[PDB]
Amino acid sequence: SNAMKATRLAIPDVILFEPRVFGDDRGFFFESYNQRAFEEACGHPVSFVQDNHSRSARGVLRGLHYQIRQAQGKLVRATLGEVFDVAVDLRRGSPTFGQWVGERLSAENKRQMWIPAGFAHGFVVLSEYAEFLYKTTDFWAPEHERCIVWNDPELKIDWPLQDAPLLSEKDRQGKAFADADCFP
Amino acid sequence: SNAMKATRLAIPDVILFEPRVFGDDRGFFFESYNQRAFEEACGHPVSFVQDNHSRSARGVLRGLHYQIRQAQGKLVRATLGEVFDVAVDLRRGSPTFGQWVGERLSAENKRQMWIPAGFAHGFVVLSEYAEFLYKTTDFWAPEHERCIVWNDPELKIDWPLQDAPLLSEKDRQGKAFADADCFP
Repeated sequence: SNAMKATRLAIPDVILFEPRVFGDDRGFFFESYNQRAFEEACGHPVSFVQDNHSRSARGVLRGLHYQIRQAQGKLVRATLGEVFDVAVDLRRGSPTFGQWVGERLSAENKRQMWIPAGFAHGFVVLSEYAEFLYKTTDFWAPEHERCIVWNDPELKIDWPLQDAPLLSEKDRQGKAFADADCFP
Repeated sequence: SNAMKATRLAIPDVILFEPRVFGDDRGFFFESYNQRAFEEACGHPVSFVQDNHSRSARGVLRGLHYQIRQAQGKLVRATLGEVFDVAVDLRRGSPTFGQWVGERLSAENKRQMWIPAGFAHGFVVLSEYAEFLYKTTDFWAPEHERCIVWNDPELKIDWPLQDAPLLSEKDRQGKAFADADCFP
């Protein structure tokens, strides 16, 4: 809280974090995670069992991914370059079921998004390259991973792209939101 | 373990981790932390309450730091550039009390060091800039932070430097290892 600012997004359980920076670009220090500030913001204890690090080229779009079994919360940020990061609410009975929020996360702005279990997640690289880090509350389970296609016409996500994104074949084959199984 | 390799250093409780990379420099993914592989390696459960991110210029040397109260284990790695990272055993009765180990950690080699509670830690930046990330098991306590000076003649740490390092005044004033209070 002295370590950073937290802002609830339009889906209020999705939280945008922004660490306080001590120093400048010739030399700085910041807390990228503080369990006390985090658990204050989301309102419950959280354990992170797996951290991931990816590198992707401009226009690469990964998502929209979720797993129903071993449901994962994800705390995500960019340590190189810039992405547009999206969370989609897939929780049964949520008053924001089927809505999305998106934010630009970059190495410069140091912003982070907390995406609770029960959401789908995706991002697109806006810079020449982006390196993307995330802490997750359960282990990735490829046999349980589901996908909703990035350009679903009901979700109507406003991806800040001019050129068509670069997708894996699996993400190109993502389900329509109408057809997607969701969280109990 | 499929996620990465672990190597016990000359002080065997200091562990060098090296994640498996999927892909290449045009696009990759790796696990930077896996609780199952980590707890297998160090032999006990571990919770990380605080993550830090720093940026430092060539020749900057931070350390050698430890806190006796709120003793911290540190899992450290470099996401930009290259550092030489050092751990010094300060545990009462350790058969390696007063010994050190050091490793080059870089964004390219993706190596990490686990430095248990009871050790002092420092690093020097070898590249033009380095960004240094670490996960810690207790909160930083500036009122409890102790320092042993980097060039202590008993420790005889082989810093891979040609030019004199750039130190904060506090680190320049670090105690001699002979005079340092250590861990119960």
